Amino acid sequence: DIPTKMRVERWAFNFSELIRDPKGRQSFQHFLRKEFSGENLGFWEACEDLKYGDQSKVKEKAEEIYKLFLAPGARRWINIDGKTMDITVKGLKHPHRYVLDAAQTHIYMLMKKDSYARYLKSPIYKEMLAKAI
Amino acid sequence: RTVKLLLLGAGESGKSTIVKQMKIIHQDGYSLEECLEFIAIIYGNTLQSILAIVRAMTTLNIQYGDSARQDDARKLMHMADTIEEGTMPKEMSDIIQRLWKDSGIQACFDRASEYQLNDSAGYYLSDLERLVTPGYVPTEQDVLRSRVKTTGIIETQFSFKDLNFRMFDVGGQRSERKKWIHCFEGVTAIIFCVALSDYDLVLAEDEEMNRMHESMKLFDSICNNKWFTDTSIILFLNKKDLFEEKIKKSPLTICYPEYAGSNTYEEAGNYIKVQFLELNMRRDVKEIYSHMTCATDTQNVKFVFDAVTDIIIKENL
Amino acid sequence: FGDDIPGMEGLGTDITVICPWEAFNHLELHELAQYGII
Ligand SMILES: Nc1nc2c(ncn2[C@@H]2O[C@H](COP(=O)(O)OP(=O)(O)O)[C@@H](O)[C@H]2O)c(=O)[nH]1
Ligand code: ALF
Ligand SMILES: [Mg+2]
Repeated sequence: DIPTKMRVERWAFNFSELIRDPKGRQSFQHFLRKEFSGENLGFWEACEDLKYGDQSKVKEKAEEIYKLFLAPGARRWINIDGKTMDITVKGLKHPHRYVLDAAQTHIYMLMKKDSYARYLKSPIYKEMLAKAI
Repeated sequence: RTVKLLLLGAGESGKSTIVKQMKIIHQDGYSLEECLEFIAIIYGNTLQSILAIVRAMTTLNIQYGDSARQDDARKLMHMADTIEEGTMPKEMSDIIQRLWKDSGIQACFDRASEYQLNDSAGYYLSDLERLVTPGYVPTEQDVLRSRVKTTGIIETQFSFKDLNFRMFDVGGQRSERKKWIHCFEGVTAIIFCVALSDYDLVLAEDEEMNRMHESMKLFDSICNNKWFTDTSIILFLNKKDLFEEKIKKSPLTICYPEYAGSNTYEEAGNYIKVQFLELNMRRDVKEIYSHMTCATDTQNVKFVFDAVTDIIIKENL
Repeated sequence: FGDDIPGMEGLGTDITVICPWEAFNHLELHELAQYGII
């Protein structure tokens, strides 16, 4: 999959277009890894998977997500406030489809306001525009 | 020669603001199109700020000066969910302006140390009319005052005094510190930012932990670390302008129970400086330089950064 | 490999949460690369 020029330029229209695009998220990830903030995209996808994946795996998936992104000192510990975390940790006691909505929104805005802006000005994105068919 | 400089500190201590000043002072500065990009950030900061105060009204059980505001508050919360993030519709700003003028909201705003409120809440809210005036263009101060939580490690480069700076900006929250180790190699100098006005606040990550106590533990660990024996360490006691105002109404004893001095800028400020500097249990050998700063003041930052460069120059023999 | 370093049992939150890099205080900077921490 090689994005056309119009498609890649569209990633700059707004964050929603970039992250809602498979190739966009892949390009954005290369950038986040560069800034050591890849856990945010990892967490966002884990949430999307939990919500629209096999609804019988919710419990397992939620436990795994907690262990990887929420537990104090987690390998991919995410940057959310105490309240949001409290809300999430309580909800996880009794898992469900949208139990990570609060945390996911916070992390979404985190990337949009901070990482996204720099992404559009990075060499990585300029190159995506270059190789654009 | 090249200089690797690290900006370290707890969350919201002023690091990224210092980076913006480097852009304004030692780089290209901000263009019109660049400033326009901060509008959504500012509108976002403004709405989040008023919403936090409105929520604290119930949390601290403070009554509105006028009951008609109770309805305005309800409507603001509703709109907050429907409006496009980063926008400030006429109907929303009119509501915010009325709430801001309410004596109850003001009483709540003055008790901000009791909840979580953006530093620039007052700055933006007190001048909301200017911000929503057709043709509004963020000034440099409006940009410096903006708030965006940083995640990750970000590098910026510039030359000064014939030195090539590679300045690293990191996020300060607990979860972000797991990443700090990644830029600890070959560090020429470290600027550790402490928010002086944090003495009566608690962490956004842990509502039970006093913010200044957290900074102290961080500085203690950083200034006594083996990896930085040859590193120049400079302490920036930031937000002196906010501290100057806060010390008039909030006792330093909230942080240091034993403090017996007067609650004045000079005395309290020096006391805090001393509590941090004495964490250096190698004070004999190497000295830690410190400066009272206001990161949103371009002239102050220009001056202090000049003195930091001198140190680095002097230290590199 | 930064999470495969031994000797983490017994240390308090001051290290595991507040000052994470302290878990590697027994290592020299050149060893951090060698052991895949950085
Ligand atoms: N009044 C005032 N605000 C400041 C000062 N320093 C940072 N701020 C504001 O405090 C908030 C946090 O600063 P920021 O640089 O993002 O902190 P960082 O969290 O350490 O990166 C922003 O809204 C800044 O404009 C200061 O010295 N005085
Ligand atoms: F609170 Al920060 F960088 F420390 F946004
Ligand atoms: Mg920052």
